[PDB]
Amino acid sequence: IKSALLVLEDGTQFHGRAIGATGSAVGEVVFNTSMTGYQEILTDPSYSRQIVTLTYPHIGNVGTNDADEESSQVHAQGLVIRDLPLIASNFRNTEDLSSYLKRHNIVAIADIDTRKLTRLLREKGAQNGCIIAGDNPDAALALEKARAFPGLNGMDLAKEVTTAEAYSWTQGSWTLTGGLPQAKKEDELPFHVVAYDFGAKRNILRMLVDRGCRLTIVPAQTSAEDVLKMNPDGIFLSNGPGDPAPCDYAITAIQKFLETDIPVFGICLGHQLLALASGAKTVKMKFGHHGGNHPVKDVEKNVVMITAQNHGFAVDEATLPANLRVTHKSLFDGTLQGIHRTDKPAFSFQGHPEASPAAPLFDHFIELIEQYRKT
Amino acid sequence: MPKRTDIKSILILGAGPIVIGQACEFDYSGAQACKALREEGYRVINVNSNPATIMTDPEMADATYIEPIHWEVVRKIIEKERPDAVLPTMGGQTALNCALELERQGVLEEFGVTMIGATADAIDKAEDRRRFDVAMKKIGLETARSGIAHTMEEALAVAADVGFPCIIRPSFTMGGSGGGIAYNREEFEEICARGLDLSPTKELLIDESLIGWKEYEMEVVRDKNDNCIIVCSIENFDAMGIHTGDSITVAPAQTLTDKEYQIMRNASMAVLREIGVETGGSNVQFAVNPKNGRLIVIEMNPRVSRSSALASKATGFPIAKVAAKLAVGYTLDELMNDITGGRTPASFEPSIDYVVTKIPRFNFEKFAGANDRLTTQMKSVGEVMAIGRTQQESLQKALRGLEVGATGFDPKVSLDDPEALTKIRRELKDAGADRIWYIADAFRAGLSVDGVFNLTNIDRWFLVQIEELVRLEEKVAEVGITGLNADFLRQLKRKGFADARLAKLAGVREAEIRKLRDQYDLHPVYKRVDTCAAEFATDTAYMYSTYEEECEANPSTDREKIMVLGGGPNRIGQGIEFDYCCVHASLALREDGYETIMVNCNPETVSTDYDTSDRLYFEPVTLEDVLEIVRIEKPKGVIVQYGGQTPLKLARALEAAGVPVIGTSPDAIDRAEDRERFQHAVERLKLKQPANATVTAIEMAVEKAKEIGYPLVVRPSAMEIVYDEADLRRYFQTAVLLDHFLDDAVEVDVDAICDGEMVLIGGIMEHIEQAGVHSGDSACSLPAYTLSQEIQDVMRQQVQKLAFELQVRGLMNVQFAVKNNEVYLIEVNPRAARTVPFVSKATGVPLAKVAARVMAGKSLAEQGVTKEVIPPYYSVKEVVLPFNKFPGVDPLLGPEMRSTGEVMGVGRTFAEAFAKAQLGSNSTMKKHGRALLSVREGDKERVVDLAAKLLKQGFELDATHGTAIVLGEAGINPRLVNKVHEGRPHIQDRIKNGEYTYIINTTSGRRAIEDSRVIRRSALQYKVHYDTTLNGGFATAMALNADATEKVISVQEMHAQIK
Ligand SMILES: Nc1ncnc2c1ncn2[C@@H]1O[C@H](COP(=O)(O)OP(=O)(O)O)[C@@H](O)[C@H]1O
Ligand SMILES: Nc1ncnc2c1ncn2[C@@H]1O[C@H](COP(=O)(O)OP(=O)(O)O)[C@@H](O)[C@H]1O
Ligand SMILES: CC[N+](CC)(CC)CC
Ligand SMILES: NCCC[C@H](N)C(=O)O
Ligand SMILES: [Cl-]
Ligand SMILES: [Cl-]
Ligand SMILES: [Cl-]
Ligand SMILES: [Cl-]
Ligand SMILES: [Cl-]
Ligand SMILES: [Cl-]
Ligand SMILES: [K+]
Ligand SMILES: [K+]
Ligand SMILES: [K+]
Ligand SMILES: [K+]
Ligand SMILES: [K+]
Ligand SMILES: [K+]
Ligand SMILES: [Mn+2]
Ligand SMILES: [Mn+2]
Ligand SMILES: [Mn+2]
Repeated sequence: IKSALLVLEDGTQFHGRAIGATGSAVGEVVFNTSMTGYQEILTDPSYSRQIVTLTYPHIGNVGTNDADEESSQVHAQGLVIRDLPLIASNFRNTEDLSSYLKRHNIVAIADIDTRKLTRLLREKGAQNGCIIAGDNPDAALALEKARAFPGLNGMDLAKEVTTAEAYSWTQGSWTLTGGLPQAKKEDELPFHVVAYDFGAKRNILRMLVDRGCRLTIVPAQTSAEDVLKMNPDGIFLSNGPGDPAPCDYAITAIQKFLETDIPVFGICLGHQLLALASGAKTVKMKFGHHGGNHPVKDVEKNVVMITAQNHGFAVDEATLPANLRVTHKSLFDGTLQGIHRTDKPAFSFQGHPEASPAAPLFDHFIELIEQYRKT
Repeated sequence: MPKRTDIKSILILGAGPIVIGQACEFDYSGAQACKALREEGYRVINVNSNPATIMTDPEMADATYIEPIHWEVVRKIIEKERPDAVLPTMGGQTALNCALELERQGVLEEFGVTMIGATADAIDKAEDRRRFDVAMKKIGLETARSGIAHTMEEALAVAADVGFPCIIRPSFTMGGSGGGIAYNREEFEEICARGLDLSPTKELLIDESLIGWKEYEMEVVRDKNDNCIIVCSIENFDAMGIHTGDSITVAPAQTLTDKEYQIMRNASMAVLREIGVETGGSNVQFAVNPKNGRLIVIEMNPRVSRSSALASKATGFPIAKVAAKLAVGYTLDELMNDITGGRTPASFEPSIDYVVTKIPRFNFEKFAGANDRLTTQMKSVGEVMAIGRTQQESLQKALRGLEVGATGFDPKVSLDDPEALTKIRRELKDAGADRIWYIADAFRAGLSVDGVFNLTNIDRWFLVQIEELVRLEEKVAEVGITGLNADFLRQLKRKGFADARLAKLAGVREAEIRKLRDQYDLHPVYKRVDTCAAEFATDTAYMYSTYEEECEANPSTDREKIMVLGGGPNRIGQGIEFDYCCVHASLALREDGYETIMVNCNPETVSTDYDTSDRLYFEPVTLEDVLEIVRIEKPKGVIVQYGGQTPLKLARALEAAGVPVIGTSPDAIDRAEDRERFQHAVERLKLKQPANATVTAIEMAVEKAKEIGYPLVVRPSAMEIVYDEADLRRYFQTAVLLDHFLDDAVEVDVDAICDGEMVLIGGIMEHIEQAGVHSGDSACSLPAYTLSQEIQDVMRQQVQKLAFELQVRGLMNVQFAVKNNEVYLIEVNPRAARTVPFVSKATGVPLAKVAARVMAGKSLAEQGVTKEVIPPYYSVKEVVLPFNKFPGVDPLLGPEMRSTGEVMGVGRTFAEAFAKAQLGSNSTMKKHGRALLSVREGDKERVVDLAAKLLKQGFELDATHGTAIVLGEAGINPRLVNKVHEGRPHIQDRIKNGEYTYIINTTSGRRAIEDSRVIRRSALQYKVHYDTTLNGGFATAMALNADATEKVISVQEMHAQIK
C-alpha cells in the first residue's frame, strides 16, 4: 500500500495510489481531455508548475519513448489519473509509465475520481492543489501547501524554462519509417529563423525545419538588438508556460521588431506577447483550454479546424487595437484564437499547430518570409 | 450552408427485415433520419418492409410505405410520391443496393429524384472492391496484396497468387456476407462460388492473410465545407480474421500511440475525400501490425452501420441525426451538439472519460450442424454494450448483461479435468462464441498471458486484465465470505465483479453479497455521457453505473416515474419487436406526463436513444443493476412485461425486493409460464388442452405415451416430435413433458389487452403453416383467411375467460390450435408478444401504448379503445430465416424458432398481401417454370390440387417416385425425377442445373427428414424458391394470381380506411 493523496485549495480531498515518486508536488491543477498523447503533454513546458489531470481513465497503455518527449524534460508538477494499466503494450514503448515518472522524479497519483475532479475544475474554475505520495500523507499539510501556493496569475514562467544559451536546431519531423531524422546541415536550409524559447515544444521546431528553416533558438529575454544582429529571415515566438503579462522583456523586444518589416510569427504564449506588444490585453481563463479536440474557426475561410490547446490565459478581443485583425476564434467558447497585424507582417495562433505533414499558418509564415527576402 | 431549398420532399430507403449482419441499427438510424428531416421541415417519405420498426410508425413521417423493398415497388412509390431527393445511406446494404438499382434502371432520372447524403458514384467507389482498392493506391494508403475475380478460374488464379489461407470479400456485400477464410482449395471453391453468386456485382476481392494483426475502426463525418471529424475510434478485442460484428470491441482505441492514432485519423479522412463522401458519415476499417505499427486500409462503408450506432451510443454524438442534416446542406459548425444542451456545435471530436465494451450475441445452439467457429462472415444475432470507468469494469458489465446466463467469467471447464488444457487450447486457437470464457479458464488452468496471446493474438493489454480478474476471483474463493471486508469488496466492485459471481465464489447467495453491500454502504454512483469528458455540462440524463465518488443521477423528487425494462441484446425469438413495445411504453407515458426511465444496454435500439425517454440508464438488465436504480429513483412503477424473457424472468425477484411492479403480477406471469400451474387454470376454466404427461424415465414415457397418443411433442424440463414408440425411444437415446401433437391443425395467435374490467382483442392471426411450425417462423394473416367466424368467436371467448382468470393487466397473447372444428389451447404469454407491432401496424391501434396506459392506471374505456378493429385490407406477415448463414443446417421449419426477422404484405386480398409479403421476404419465386414436387404421405391427397394449380399457372412438373404415383392416379403425369440414391439424373443434379423455379418438399419423420435434407440444402444453395409445408405451397400458389408491384399504399392511407 503505497498511498497518495491530492488536495485542492478548497479542501477537496482525493485519496488514491502513488505511482510515481515519493514526495509532494504543488501547483495549479488542470484537466486535459486528450485520449492519447500523455507523454507529450507531460514533457510540454507549457505545463510547468502545473498538476495535470487526465480525463481519459487509462493512462500509460503505450508506455513511453524518447521520441515522444516534447522537451528535454517533464514539465508537469504532478500527474493525476484514474487508472494505471497493468502493462504497456506498444511496439514503441521503452519504459512503462510508473518507471518513467519515477525517473523524472514525478509525484503521481492514481485511482481517484478524475471525473469528479474535472467537473469541479470546470464548475468552479482552476485551483491550486497539492499531491502527497508516501507512507502517511498528511492531509492538513497538503491543504496548507495548497493554500500557500502563490498562484500562476502574474507568474512569469517563460524565464524559468527558457534555454541558457542560444543554439541551432536543424531537426525536422518524425516518421514511422524514419523515426526521428538526422539533423539537417545549414546549407540545407534556405531560411534562417530565430526562435525565442519561451519554453517551446520540440514539434513546432521540427515543423519550421520541415519548411526550410534553419533555426537559432534563443533565450527569453534576448534583446531585439541582439537578435536583429543576425539578419534573420524571420522571428518566431514559441509556446510556453504561465502568464505572458509579466514578460516585459519580450514585449519590449517584440515591439522593436514590429518597427521592422521582418516577419514575426507567434504561437500560444508568443501569440499573447505579440498581442500585448500590439497593444491588446490578456486575461486569465476560468479553466483554460487543455486537450486535442478543440474546434477553431478561421473566420476568413469559414472552415473549422480540430486543434490542440494548452493555455491558461487569453487575449481579450474587446481590447484589441485596430492594427489587429481577428483571424481565428474558438468554436467551443468564442475566445480569440489568432490574429494578424493589419499593418505588419506579423500574426499568431493560440493553438498548437501540428504536422500531417497549422500548415496554412506555417506556410503563410514562409510565404511571408519569402516575400521579405524577395525584397 | 444552411438547409437546401430546391428540395422539399425526401425519400428515405429503409433496411427491410432484420437479418444477421443487418439489424436494429437501421431502425435506430432510420428513425433518427426521419426525426431529423421532419424537424427541418421536409416532407418525409420512407419505405421499409419491416413493420416492427419505429421508423414506420405513421406519426414519424409523412408517407410511410410498408412494402417489399424491390426497385419496381420503390419505383411505384417514386412515381406516386414524387420525392425530390433520395437518402439511401440509412438502410444498410439494402438501401445502398436499392439506390443503385433505381439509378441503374433510370428510375431516378425518369422522376427527377436527386440522391443525397452520398452520391451513387461515391457509393460505388466504396462498394466496388476493385475501385476501392484503386483509390487507396491513388491515395498512397496500403492494402493487402490481392486480386479481383469475376469467375472461379480467375478466383483460383488469385488464390495461387496470394496463397492460403486467403480472405474472400465480395463486392457490394457487408457483414461478411458471402465471404470467408479459405485454408484450402476446397473451402476456397465453396466460398467463392457462394460470394460470386451473392455479390450484386458478381465480383470478389481475394486477399492475402493478415489474420492476427490488430483491427481498428473509425467513425467519420464530413460536411460540404470540407469540415471533418472522427466521431469515435474503436479497437477490436478479437484480431483480424474474425469479423468486426462478431468481435468484442472497445471504444476508444487503447494501444495506439498518439502518433499512430494521428496517422490513422489522417488516413480515415483521406479515405473519405477520395471516395467522395462529402455530406455524411462513414466507417473506415484498418489493420495494424502490432510489431511495427504498419497500417493497412481494409474497407469503408459509405453509410451508417452497426458501428456508427455503437459509436453514437458510446459517445452521445448522434451520428445519423447529424448526417441527415448534412444531407440537406447543413454544415457541422451550424449544428448544435445534442447532449451539451446545444451549448456547443456539432463540429468537434468527442472525448470520453470511460471505456465502452461491446460483445456480440450468438445463437449457435439453434443451429444444428452449423460450423460454430468465428470467421469473416458474421454469425452473431445481436450485441450488448456496456460503459464502465475502467476496461475491467466495462467488460464485466457487458458479460453480465449478455443474457447468456453468465455473471462474468463463469467457468466452462473443470479444474480437475485432465483434458481441459486441451479443450481450452482448442477454444483459444480457433475461436467460437465462448472464447472469452475459455480465456479465463486458461488462466485458471495455468496458461500464461504469453501462452494465450499466441493462440489468440488478442492484445496482452487486454489479456492481463482478465488474468488479474481471475486471480481476484481465486482470492475470493480462498478467503470466502468472511474475507469480504469493505476494502476488498469495494475493490471487487470497482473491477466490476457482479454480486452473483462473487456469491458463487464465496459459496453464498447473491442476495447475501447484496446485503453485505448495503451494510457497508457500498453502492455505485452514476456518471453521465456527454461527448466531452466533462469539459461541458449536459442537460441530458444518459447514465451508466460505476463505483466512484460523485454521483450525477440527481433524480427528480418532482414527478411520478415510470421504469421500462429493456431486453438486452437481440436474439432469435427476442428481437426488435420487444424493443418497439418498450419505446412505445415510453413515448406514451411521457406524453401522458410521467417521468419515463428506460433501462437497457442494446446499442442498436431506439430504446437506447436518449431522445426516447426522460432518463436512460445504459445498464445490464439484471436484478442487481435494476435494484440499484430503483434504490435511488424510487419509481412509481416498473414495467417488466415489454422486454421479452429478460425482464420477465426478474419479475418475482424484483417484487420480492419490493420493487413496484405494475401490470400483470409476477405471480400471474408465473401461472401462465409454469406448465402445471397452467394446465390447472385451463382445467379450472374447463377448457381444452391436448393431453399431456410428465415423464421421468424412459419406459415410463413409452407407457404414458400410449395414454397420450402419438404423435407426441417431447418438450424437456430443444423440442421434438415423435411418431411412435420406436421413435420415442429413438429420441430417448439422443436426448420431460409429453404432449399429444395436434396434427393437421391450424395455428392461431391472438393478442389482447385486459384492464381487469374488459378485454380488448387486438388481433386474431391465422398461421399459414400448421401447428408444429413455430409461430415465430410461420407466415400469418390478419384477418384470418380460412377460419370460420364461429370458431374465431370461440377463441375470442376463451381469450376473455383466460384474461380474467389470470389477472392480466396490460397485454397478453394466446396461442390456439384448431383441429376438426375444435379449439385447443397451446399456451398463454401474459405479456407483450412479438406479433404486437405487426398487429398495431395492421390495425392502426398502438397496443403497446394502450397496454402501457392500462398498466399505469388508465382503463380501456377511459382511453376510448374498447372495440376490436377489423381492418378492410389483408395484412400478411412473412419471416426471414438465417439458414443461408449456416449452410451446414437443414433449412427446415419445425417447432423451434429460427427466424431473425419479418416483413409485412398489405393487400386487397389474401393473395395480394401474401404476394407482397413473400416478395418482401426476399423470395426468388417466379411466375413461370418447372416445379418439383416431393411430398410426404399425408400430403399425397392435397397435392393433386396443388399440382393442378401449378399446371394452370403454366408451370411444368417434376416429381419423385411416390408423388408421381399419386399424381398419375389423379391424372397428372409429371416428369419423373430420380431420388439421389435412385440414380441419374436426380434432384440435386436438376436443382443444381437450374431446372427448377419452385420446389415443394414436405417430410414427416426424423429419419425421412434426414434423408431429404439434400433437396432443401440444394434449393437454398441455388436460390430456388421452396416451401416445406403444403399450406405454404398453397399460399404461394395463390400469390401467383397477384402482382405485388401493382399497387402501393401508405400506412396513413391504410389507417385512414379504418372506420
Ligand atoms: N487480408 C485480411 N486478412 C485477414 N482478415 C481480414 C483481411 N481482410 C479482412 N479481414 C477480416 O474480414 C473482416 C470483413 O472484411 P470487410 O472488408 O470489413 O468486409 P465487410 O464489408 O463485409 O464487413 C474484417 O473485419 C476482418 O476481421
Ligand atoms: N401439442 C401441440 N400440437 C401442435 N403443435 C404444437 C403443440 N405444442 C406446441 N406446438 C408447436 O410448437 C410451437 C412452440 O410451442 P409453445 O408452447 O408456443 O412454445 P414456445 O414457448 O417456444 O413459444 C407452437 O408455435 C406450435 O407450432
Ligand atoms: C443484407 C440484406 N439483403 C442484401 C442487402 C440480403 C437478405 C437483402 C436482399
Ligand atoms: N413462413 C416461413 C418460410 C417458409 C419457407 N418457404 C418454407 O416453406 O420452409
Ligand atoms: Cl477520489
Ligand atoms: Cl449484404
Ligand atoms: Cl509488416
Ligand atoms: Cl483483503
Ligand atoms: Cl412472443
Ligand atoms: Cl454452417
Ligand atoms: K480512490
Ligand atoms: K430533384
Ligand atoms: K465497403
Ligand atoms: K476482429
Ligand atoms: K404455425
Ligand atoms: K412460450
Ligand atoms: Mn463493409
Ligand atoms: Mn467490415
Ligand atoms: Mn408459443
